[PDB]
Amino acid sequence: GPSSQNVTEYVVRVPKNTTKKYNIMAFNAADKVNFATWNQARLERDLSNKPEDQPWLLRVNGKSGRKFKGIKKGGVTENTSYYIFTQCPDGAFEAFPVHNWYNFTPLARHRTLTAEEAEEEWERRNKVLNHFSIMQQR
Amino acid sequence: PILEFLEEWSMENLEEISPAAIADATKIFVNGCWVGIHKDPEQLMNTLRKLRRQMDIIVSEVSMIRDIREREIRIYTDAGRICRPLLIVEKQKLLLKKRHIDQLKEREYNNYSWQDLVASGVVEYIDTLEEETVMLAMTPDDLQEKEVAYCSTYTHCEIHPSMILGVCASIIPFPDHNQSPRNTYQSAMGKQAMG
Amino acid sequence: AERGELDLTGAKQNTGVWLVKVPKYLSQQWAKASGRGEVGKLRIAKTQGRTEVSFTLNEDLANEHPFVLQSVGGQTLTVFTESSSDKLSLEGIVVQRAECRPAASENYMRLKRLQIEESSKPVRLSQQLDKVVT
Amino acid sequence: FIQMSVQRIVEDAPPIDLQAEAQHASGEVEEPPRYLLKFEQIYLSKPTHWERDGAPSPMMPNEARLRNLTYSAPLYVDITKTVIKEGEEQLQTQHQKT
Amino acid sequence: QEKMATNTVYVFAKKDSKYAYTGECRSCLENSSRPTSTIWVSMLARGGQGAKKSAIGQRIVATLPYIKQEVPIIIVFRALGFVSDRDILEHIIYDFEDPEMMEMVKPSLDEAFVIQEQNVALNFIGSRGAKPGVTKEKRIKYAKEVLQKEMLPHVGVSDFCETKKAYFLGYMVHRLLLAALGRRELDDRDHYGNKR
Amino acid sequence: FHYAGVSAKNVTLGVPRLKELINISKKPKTPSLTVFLLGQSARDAERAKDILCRLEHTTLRKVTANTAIYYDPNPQSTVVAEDQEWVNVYYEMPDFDVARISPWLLRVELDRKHMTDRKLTMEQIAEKINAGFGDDLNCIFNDDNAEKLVLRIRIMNSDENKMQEEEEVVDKMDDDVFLRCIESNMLTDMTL
Amino acid sequence: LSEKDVDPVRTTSNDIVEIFTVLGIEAVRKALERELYHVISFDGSYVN
Amino acid sequence: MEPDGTYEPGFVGIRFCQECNNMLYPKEDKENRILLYACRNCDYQQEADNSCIYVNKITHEVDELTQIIADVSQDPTLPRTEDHPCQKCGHKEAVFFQSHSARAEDAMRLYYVCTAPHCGHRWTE
Ligand SMILES: [Zn+2]
Ligand SMILES: [Zn+2]
Repeated sequence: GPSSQNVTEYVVRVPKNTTKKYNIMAFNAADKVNFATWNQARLERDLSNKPEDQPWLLRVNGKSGRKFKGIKKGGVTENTSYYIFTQCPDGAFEAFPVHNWYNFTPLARHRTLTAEEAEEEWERRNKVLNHFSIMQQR
Repeated sequence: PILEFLEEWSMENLEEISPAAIADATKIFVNGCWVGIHKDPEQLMNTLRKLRRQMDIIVSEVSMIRDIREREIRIYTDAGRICRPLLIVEKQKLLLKKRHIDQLKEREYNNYSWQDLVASGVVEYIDTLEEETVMLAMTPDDLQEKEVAYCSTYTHCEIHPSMILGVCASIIPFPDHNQSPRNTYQSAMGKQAMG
Repeated sequence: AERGELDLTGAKQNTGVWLVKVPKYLSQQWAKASGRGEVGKLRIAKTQGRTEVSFTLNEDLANEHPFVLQSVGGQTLTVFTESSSDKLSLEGIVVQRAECRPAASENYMRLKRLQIEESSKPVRLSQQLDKVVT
Repeated sequence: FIQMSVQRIVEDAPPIDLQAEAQHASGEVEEPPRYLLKFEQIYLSKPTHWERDGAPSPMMPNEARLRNLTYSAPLYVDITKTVIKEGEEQLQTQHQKT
Repeated sequence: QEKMATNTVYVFAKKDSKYAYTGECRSCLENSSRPTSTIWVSMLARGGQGAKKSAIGQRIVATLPYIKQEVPIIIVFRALGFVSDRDILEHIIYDFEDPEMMEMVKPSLDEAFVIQEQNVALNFIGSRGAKPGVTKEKRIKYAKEVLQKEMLPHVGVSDFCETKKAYFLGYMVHRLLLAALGRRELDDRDHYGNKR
Repeated sequence: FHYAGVSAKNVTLGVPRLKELINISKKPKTPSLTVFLLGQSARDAERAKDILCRLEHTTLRKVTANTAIYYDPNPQSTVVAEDQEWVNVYYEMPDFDVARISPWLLRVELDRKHMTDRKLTMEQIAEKINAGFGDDLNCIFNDDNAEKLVLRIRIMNSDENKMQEEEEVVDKMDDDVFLRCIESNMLTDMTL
Repeated sequence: LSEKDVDPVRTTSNDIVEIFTVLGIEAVRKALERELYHVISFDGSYVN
Repeated sequence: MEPDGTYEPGFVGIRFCQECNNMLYPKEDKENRILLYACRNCDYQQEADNSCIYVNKITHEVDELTQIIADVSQDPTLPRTEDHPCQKCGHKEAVFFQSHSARAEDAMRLYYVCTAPHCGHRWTE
């Protein structure tokens, strides 16, 4: 079929300005993300530092689904640039600049570790003598 | 500028990757700092060498070394490395030719100089870290003899062997027919000879 | 419905987009083209067992960029948008990565060297100061 | 050292600011005076000596050895003082050569 | 003046001390803030608490600047924010298919378990370093300030290269572990390649 | 340095030895004894080999080719199918407390050349380790004529007193982990 | 010394602290003279 | 059975947790003769495959044709050899070298690397 000698060409647009700023949301492949399970999600600025200078906090399906923290790309594209290329119904491409690149990583759920009451002390005594029972006595 | 060139060429930034999916790549270092990784070190190394000899990267101030058994490439642009000039031999022959020698003799009225000679890319400055990797030949004689000799892989060549000597060991005649501690003793007494 | 909620429509539509790394002079030409509504054209040609992607510059904006594709099996990317209307939305998933490379080799370098001149050149020490009295 | 390092060090990161403790015990209405200083271009004469008269002259490195002077040159810098008060005025900046 | 080179890691033997091996890295923008240099990454030897598992010559620790006592390197990684071992090991092992190295790292992960959260890990570093005070939160802030500024300043001094710094620690552990299997030869103290 | 015989990574020579000697050093750099032999042992190489073997401070770690830890509660269904013949061999070895032995297994593999050089037997080792740790450390071993030399180790208890009286005065230490401590100490201590 | 077939007469040591504990002060006087004699003969020069 | 059977029961460190991605440790089920691996910080548990959880001192992972990456052949300071016939390709030009490891151990045995693109193949002699 034509598919073996197919040539395609599209126009490229780069609008000087857009009402919405454009971001990247990146995940590790190791994190095995599944967007089909994302019935709901929240996206709020983090609260550890207690706005435009803080990491992101992502909460999916609330307290039951997975929770992630977002950190701003520490490196800067001074000799390169990142763009998004999108298809439009007219038959052309639109390219949008990356305003930010955020690195998202899993927080843990009810893993629970006080590590304050006497865990530092128990560590002084720690001979890998126990592990399960101390986590339980909470 | 070295960081700029690498970034535009092909080197992936550390945050663009997941290590367990690309750890096999050659590592890149700039002044002891880990900038990124690369999947084709031989071409890139060849290209960097080609740029430094082309004057696009500051020759005297930039050393570039590949350690192939650890699949990493470190580059240094810091001050305080000791380096010396050496001839570049290619295809098992000198890259410097007699035409350049007659050009050097021409300088009694010509503006052609040592800097022009380096820009011809027939000589390079090689620091001790980089000197660990080269296959340095003692003389053009040996480099010719190679048709019977054991090695035919030279990359650099000594511009002359007596140059391994510092100032005072250089005033002294036939130093190799001297038992070696005698050469140290003269270099001291040489400062004490009044003139 | 709340301000803190993220729109997942794009995600649920399985929208795919491409991610491309590009050299500064091209982004600088697009910054000089502003928003006229064109900067050039992108062309994709596929064969029996090979696919070749490229970009070609506008004649006016000049007055071949090959693309190299990068595996996306190592990281998962999507994109979200922060509107001026304070309404966050997930637009789609990144299904392809690529890097835009120059076709010119050595000549280029001069531009780069010129570019180096543009980035690097405020006056440093540079001119003694003759001799002042006041 | 002269062509890069010295210029780099004074350009680098020591901008300074200062502000008196005004509106003490009372005050109000407007201004706790503040001042900002930053250093820029640097200048270095040829080596110079100054006679007791105060007359500056070209020194010669031999003269420096017989009279026991010190073969050195005077250093000058561009300094700016930059008056952005808490309201009434943001510009009243002055160029000096020191 | 001849000195030993900067911002480069060397793995050397020091059999006379309690350290089986050491990774030394003197860190400095000799053309930046010109502060100091420190970090040591050390493999322990000669010891046994009794019936711990015993074997002390895998108990890798790290000397940090300003800190008064040695702390396990995994704790530093957890203070940088990483919480999962696979991710620390990913930062560490690269090749992922060296089971031998994985068990070699394993007792360090076993020691980590008590401080699995970042804040307490920071407070642990705080108590090990700062003066004793009820200012836990402030102590965490001090600990944060040391790891961001004072550890490996040649890697960066801002939030924006805090992640990058963690990759470099993994390289210091990796290089150290490589000498300890003997897959890599040791760096000579007097090789001009290591001087300035 | 003065090259001589096999030795000579021996006796510090000269001024460093004068300082060592004259200071009455508690820790000489190279302490040695020149031992002389008698009877047939003063003229026969193999006899000298035998006395030397008794003298040579060998530890089990020096002797061991390999170690392994296995999860095998019941031998009579061994996870290592080749071990199955020792179970035939060792069913009468205290047959009651196979109901008592821990399901954690230690296996050691020994080199036949190295074991030969020390002229040591497997029964002496089993008896040495059994005597050192006590009856708790239940050891069995293989036929000397096997092409593979193996030592099979489990850990036993005191039976009557262990019925979870209060909470078992061990603080629930993991038994594998305790088996590593046995392996740590068993190698580093045992002066066979 | 206590082991079987090891000659309990001629068996000796280059160590001195141990010679004292086992054999007693006169044996140290002899062994210490011998060890000093031994370093001097090696270096080839003779001392009276 | 035979003593020819290789010794690789599966050393295995990682197959860590599937939920929180931390390390798994063995632990007993006295009821079903099954090993389990559990994360210490969560309730997740799963049975193990092999009963092996630790080995030490193969004493001879001679490491003769492993880790030695093929790109070593580009090194100009290593001795090229006219000694012919890579054992895979019909071309000479093997680069060779001793040990290259601090367990040097005491080896004097040569390792040969073919250097033409058709192999990358390595072999001891
Ligand atoms: Zn878990
Ligand atoms: Zn071949």
